[PDB]
Amino acid sequence: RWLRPTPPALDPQTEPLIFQQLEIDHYVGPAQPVSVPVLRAFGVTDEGFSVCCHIHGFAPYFYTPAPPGFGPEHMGDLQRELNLAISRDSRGGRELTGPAVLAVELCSRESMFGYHGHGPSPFLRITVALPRLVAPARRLLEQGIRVAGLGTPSFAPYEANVDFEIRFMVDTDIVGCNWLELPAGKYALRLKEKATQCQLEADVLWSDVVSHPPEGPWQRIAPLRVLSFDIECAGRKGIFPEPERDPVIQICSLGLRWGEPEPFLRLALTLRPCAPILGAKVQSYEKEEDLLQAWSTFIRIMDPDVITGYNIQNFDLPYLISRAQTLKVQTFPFLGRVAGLCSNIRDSSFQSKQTGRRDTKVVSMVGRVQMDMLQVLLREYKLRSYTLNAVSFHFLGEHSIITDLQNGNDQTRRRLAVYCLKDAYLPLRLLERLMVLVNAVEMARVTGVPLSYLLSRGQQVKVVSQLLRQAMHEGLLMPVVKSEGGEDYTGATVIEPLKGYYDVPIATLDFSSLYPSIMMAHNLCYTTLLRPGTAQKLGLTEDQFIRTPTGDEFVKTSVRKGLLPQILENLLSARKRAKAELAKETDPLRRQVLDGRQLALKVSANSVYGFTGAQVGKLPCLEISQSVTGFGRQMIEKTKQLVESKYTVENGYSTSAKVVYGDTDSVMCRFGVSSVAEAMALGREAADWVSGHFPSPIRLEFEKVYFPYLLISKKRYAGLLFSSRPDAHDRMDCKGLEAVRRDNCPLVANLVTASLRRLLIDRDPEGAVAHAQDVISDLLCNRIDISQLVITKELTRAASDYAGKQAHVELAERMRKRDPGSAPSLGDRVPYVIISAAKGVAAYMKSEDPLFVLEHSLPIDTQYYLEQQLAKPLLRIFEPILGEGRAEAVLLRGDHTRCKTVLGLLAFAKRRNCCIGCRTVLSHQGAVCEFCQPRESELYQKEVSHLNALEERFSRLWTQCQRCQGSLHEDVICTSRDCPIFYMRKKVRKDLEDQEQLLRRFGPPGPEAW
Amino acid sequence: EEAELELLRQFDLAWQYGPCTGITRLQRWCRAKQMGLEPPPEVWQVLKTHPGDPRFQCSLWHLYPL
DNA sequence: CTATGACCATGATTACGAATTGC
DNA sequence: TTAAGCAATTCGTAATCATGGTCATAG
Ligand SMILES: Cc1cn([C@H]2C[C@H](O)[C@@H](COP(=O)(O)OP(=O)(O)OP(=O)(O)O)O2)c(=O)[nH]c1=O
Ligand code: SF4
Ligand SMILES: [Zn+2]
Repeated sequence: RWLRPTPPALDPQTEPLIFQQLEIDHYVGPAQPVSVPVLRAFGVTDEGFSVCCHIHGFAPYFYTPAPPGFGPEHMGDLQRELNLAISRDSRGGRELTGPAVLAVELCSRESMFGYHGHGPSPFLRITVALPRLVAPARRLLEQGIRVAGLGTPSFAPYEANVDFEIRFMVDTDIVGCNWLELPAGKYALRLKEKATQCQLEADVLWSDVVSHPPEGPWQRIAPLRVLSFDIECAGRKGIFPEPERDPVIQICSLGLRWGEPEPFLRLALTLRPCAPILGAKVQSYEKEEDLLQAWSTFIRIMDPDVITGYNIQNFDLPYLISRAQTLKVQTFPFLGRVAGLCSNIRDSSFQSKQTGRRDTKVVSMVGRVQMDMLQVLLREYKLRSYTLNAVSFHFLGEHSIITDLQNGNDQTRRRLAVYCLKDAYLPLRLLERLMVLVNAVEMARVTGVPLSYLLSRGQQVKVVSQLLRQAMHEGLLMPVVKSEGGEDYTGATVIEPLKGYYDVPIATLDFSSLYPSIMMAHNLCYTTLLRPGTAQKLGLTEDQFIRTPTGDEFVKTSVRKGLLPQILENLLSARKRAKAELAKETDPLRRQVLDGRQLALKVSANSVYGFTGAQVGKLPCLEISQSVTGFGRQMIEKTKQLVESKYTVENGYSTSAKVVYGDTDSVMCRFGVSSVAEAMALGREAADWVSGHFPSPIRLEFEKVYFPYLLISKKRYAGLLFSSRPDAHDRMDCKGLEAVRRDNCPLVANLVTASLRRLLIDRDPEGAVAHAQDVISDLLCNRIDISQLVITKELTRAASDYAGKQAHVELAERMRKRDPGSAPSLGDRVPYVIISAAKGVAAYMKSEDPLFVLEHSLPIDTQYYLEQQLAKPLLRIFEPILGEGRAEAVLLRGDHTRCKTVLGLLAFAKRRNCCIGCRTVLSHQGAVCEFCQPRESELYQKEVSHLNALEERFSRLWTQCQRCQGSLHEDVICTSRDCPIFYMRKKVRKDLEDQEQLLRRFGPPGPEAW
Repeated sequence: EEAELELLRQFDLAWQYGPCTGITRLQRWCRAKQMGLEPPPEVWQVLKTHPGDPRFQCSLWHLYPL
């Protein structure tokens, strides 16, 4: 629809180009100037034109040591290494490499690993023509033949085999989303006859570019173009949609320029004639071929930078591609920027111990960038459900019906289009509100990796990139060590608690950035690790090296500076600047998203240390890891000895303090005073006192005062939070307990939060007992919503769940009769509830889908929920304040309240009536019993105040759907399984149905036909 | 039949007769006739040549827990 | 017909393996 | 070709042991 502005008057012999790049690309090419791999770079100007840039003359290489013989110091054998062996038996050694310009170069460099000296050594630099020839050469120089005139006897290892685009960016100092400049007279626009579809197309040599480091005025962001879209399909009853039978009926698109607070384009393309919508364009077609063609032409002409959505990768784009393949439309799958290239669906998997394992499809688009917001949420955030409704409530606050809204009239289709446009608008709001893209651009500028790697890769490519960028400045080469496999080492210490309930303030002192500052201030690195022999026979121990608790020796900083101290120092300053910016916000959600930014930079700095100990990885050095955790243990026991030893009764102070807890970075010391001001004063004195026994940047700091405190086990405690004194209290802290885990029911987590509220804030155990009694009583009397009963568990890799029978695996692998095409896959979460049956050996035989127990009305196992979900967390919490008469107190508060329960042959009910007073079954329909007839006015009085309260609950719920829907004049259709509103509006109809019929036992209060 | 099942499905979604997914089909036909909006005399003449069948004398979504 | 012995199961308790969170 | 780390609390699930109850046989 709307086009980019027109590039007026660029003349290359006088004017430069200044543009900001988004994507890079590799390309094997003809039309050479009179190398074959030429590079592509796509970007945008400071105004809004689209620029493609072709870069020429770059070829991959690596290094290898020159062996000590008469060969690789003699030029005849250098060019003979270039020369091929013409023998017949060298077909395995000069064919797959063959005649390639590997070349011969002599340079003086060093290896990374260890500390041998300040002296370098000769290495050979071996270029290669193509990037897809470094793999057979590696298969032909190490295990292949290297008998060539006795120049290089096998073997010499390969060093610095890295990726092509990463080697380009390490070479020329270009980072992700960078400002690039072509100077005047260096670039030729009309040398390249147009093979792509951008406006400006330059054709430059790889030594002409100028990279501007992002800082000062070069810290801006260009006006990018962002698209979001959503589709609709018309299915059958029960049957989930399938790309060979179910047509695509509506596509809806939103588009904006980045930096402007509203969109500028709003389009909706439908398949029958429709009705107009104010604010958007509407076009209609009588066939699906025209609809797919129209969308492909719009996406070529608008030419967006970024494409977003929600589950567009695994549902939307391959559905469109398969549907275009079935209907024989040849011109659809050309969505990219290159004019002669069609797109294809390709599977990929990712797995780690940090995010688990996920299997995704990818679809190829060259030039353009994809950001599915579902994958960003699934990677960064740990939530309970990952539906669009659930995250839109958590962050903002909100198939067979559609097939008859489309086979109807055109106002129904207009309603369908407004629904689809709201769906297509929600991920834009989430992208701009959560500060996604600004943090992605800052991550790519601090680490130096492209913008597509932050959605596909892990935390290794970034630390490899930063280490290579720091390695070119002193002249070192990296080695290739690979081992399967070493052993584990010893991790962190935890101090033994003094368990219980405390009501005198405890002050928390901890170290900030512990492991990066250990690695900084004792000069630990790959490049300064001293081997056990190379100290000998030199004897200089003092101020030349140090010794660690695991046992290594490491050189002092008066000889070398390591590489990991400098990378860590850069990351630490970036996080410090993020916190300095965060210290001046007032909005809460903005404060937590800047907390998210600084959390991400601290995770990056700690993953630098975790790179060293990963024995399945790219470069492990477990000696360093052992030295780190040994220093950690030594320093925390130093802290505990010092804190408990100095402030004592004989040293003039009030009370000898005693440490109650410590977990590898923090110390919770109990001081003795019950005044929060005096505890805060002595705690600040203690933190600042103890910090002066270390190198720098090692510092201990005061952080909080808990008052009161509740310690249950290791990694399980709770307390109340004081930041200042006249800032009285902030909130609770629930570390580890049953209120922050997601393996349980909402009922149990709510009861634990409410019990700690009534028990820690108001200090009333009697209201707490009465609360827990009411929860158990309302459980047994069958008046608890089934939202509070839903359990969710993650469906991981299928073989560990083959090894032992679980409940959620049994529910998932059991398909439905309605739909063998929508079922949980690997990596998602399965929700279930437990119904009552008589198979007590197996709780995996009583699990059912919440919607299935909704539509089929199966009962609930209240004894399962009473003794297996609720009871034992309560016995954790309520015991330490009292004795074991407290277990008997809650099991007796159960006992006064356990005696009130409510509930083939079952169909043959005789509708046996019963007396309302004393429950005696009898013949006739009158409500009262003959012995209990006098007290009938009181028995009518009783239960009409129950009908009165059910009437008041019907009306508050069924008009809330009208305000959440938007309209007051049309029907509600919302079966949202993540809304408590749904199925709480279903049971009050039946309560009212039952309670209205019980009062017609009594006669009518008058006539009605008068 | 199979042509009489689309006439009723077309009467059920025309907005000028009312917002009807809680009641029967013949009750909505007589409600519009009282106010006399314009009920057509064909959605009546198939609700008379049938008995109490639940796929003629019921709204489209008379399943569906809404 | 009654008493004693044997078998069988059923229930409860303890010990081990696994999702999530604390660092 | 591709992947930060470990410590665990904690509860569930499975297996083993103990205890009684019921049935059958013998006197
Ligand atoms: C959270 C976390 C901690 N650690 C280690 C490194 C840390 O130095 C040590 C302390 O944990 P943390 O206190 O969580 O982190 P931190 O001390 O480095 O930073 P800050 O005080 O500002 O919050 O625990 C990891 O190795 N990986 C991790 O993911
Ligand atoms: S059931 Fe009602 S309140 Fe709940 S999400 Fe649906 S429309 Fe909104
Ligand atoms: Zn009675």
